[PDB]
Amino acid sequence: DRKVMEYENRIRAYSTPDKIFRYFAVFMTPEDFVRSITPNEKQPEHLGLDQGSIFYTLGECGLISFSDYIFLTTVLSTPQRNFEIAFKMFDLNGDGEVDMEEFEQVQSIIRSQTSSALTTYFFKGKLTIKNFLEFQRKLQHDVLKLEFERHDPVGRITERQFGGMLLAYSLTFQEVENFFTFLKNINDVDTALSFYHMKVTMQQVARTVAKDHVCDVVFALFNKEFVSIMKQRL
Amino acid sequence: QRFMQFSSLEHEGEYYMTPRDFLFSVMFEQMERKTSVKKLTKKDIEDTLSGIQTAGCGSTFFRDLGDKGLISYTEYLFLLTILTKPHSGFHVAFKMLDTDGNEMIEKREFFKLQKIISKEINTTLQMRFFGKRGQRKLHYKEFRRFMENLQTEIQEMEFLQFSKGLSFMRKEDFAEWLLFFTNTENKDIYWKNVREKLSAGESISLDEFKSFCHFTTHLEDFAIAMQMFSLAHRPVRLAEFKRAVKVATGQELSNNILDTVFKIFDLDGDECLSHEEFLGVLKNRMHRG
Repeated sequence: DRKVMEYENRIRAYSTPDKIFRYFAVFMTPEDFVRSITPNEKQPEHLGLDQGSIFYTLGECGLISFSDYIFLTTVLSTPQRNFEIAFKMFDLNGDGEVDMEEFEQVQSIIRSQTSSALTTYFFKGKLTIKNFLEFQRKLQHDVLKLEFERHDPVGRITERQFGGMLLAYSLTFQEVENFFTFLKNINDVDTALSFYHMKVTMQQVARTVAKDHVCDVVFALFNKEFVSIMKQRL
Repeated sequence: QRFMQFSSLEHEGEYYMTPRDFLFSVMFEQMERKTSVKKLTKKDIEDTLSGIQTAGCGSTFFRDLGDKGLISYTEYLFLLTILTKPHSGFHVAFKMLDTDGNEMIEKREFFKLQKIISKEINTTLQMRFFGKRGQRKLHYKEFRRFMENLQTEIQEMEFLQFSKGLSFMRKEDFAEWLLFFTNTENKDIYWKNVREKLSAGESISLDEFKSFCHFTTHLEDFAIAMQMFSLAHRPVRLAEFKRAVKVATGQELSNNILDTVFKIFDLDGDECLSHEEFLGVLKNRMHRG
């Protein structure tokens, strides 16, 4: 029954993007794309070896083809500071604005850490990173919405499953996206808890380092180990 | 962590060090002295106030203090953490220790902020931050202006000590300074290039040495800027180095410094920089032992 779930996770982790596309798909859909991104969510039995959101502003209402898939996954998986540097290292005055040739050079150096109808949007001209980082933040906000916008909206209530997006890998939606905004600038939320170390001990860290509602659904599962899986979740 | 090496004052088994001793602790790996540890007198604790009253708030505080001061072992570790750990992980304890309003830490929480990082009587640091009796609060702004002033101090006196008292240090002198703590396998190669492959002389200034030191103390970004090229094998040439220093720190670097860095770490590279080598040396420079 679940051998295909674990097999699909195996594909989602140790397989080539070629394969992660040929299984989870002929461009995929916003509903499809999140399947490759989200572990432990199966595609249908008629899925296999080819068997206003950000996405619309890549093709034409849902189109996500190999090129778009490759480059679009490397934006949810890369942190903020990692992008600017590659931008500032290939611009030709070193302020963060890149053009088609330079932004061609940036993706080569950014994708290599691992083991198209949108060239018109970003640029001909040149694109800065103050705006690019907005493209990334929008990609995330939209993909996160869709991921937790079907799980059971009934508008969230879910409780018991919400933990499961926390363990995707490893009361509303606005409370959730704020748990993921707190959750992402987390390194300092490790050093704050590690100073406080060496459960409203952190509810102020959410407002002093991350800057009570969801605080209850988390402490009932396990801090200081919380952090490990949360970090290794993006 | 055996700061006992330099501590000259003792009281009921607790050892304290004067600002002079703390400075010897960073410029001298050892010296010909036996420290003549003496019992803490009723004048030393008074000389602490005396010192902070006549000392200056700038780059010269620890030097103007001379012997008129007191530093406790935990505060010694605190100061070494200031010198050794980067300028990114101290603003996380102030906001966390002053949640009422903005970041001002009371005298009673300074001991906490010390028992966090690298973990009886009042010392120069207490009296300077929270006043002669504790009535003042430590704003994060004043503490940043303090942290970087201590850094500037060690930079200036290392400048003079490696320049042997001349106004300008030689490029060979800057080479001596950069390699002062590197004891690794390629210790010889680095010193070969200094002597066989380096245009001698040419007047490195104190401002330029301060530029390189600030670059070393803001190198977290230079790593991943450089850890791009290592992955997706791609070289790092003189222009790449210039631009990478620019993005990491936002400042030009005089051509003497750049020529020195390349001529030392162009290990069989032919104008290409062995940069993991260079970062290794730079991290040997940060923690002195």
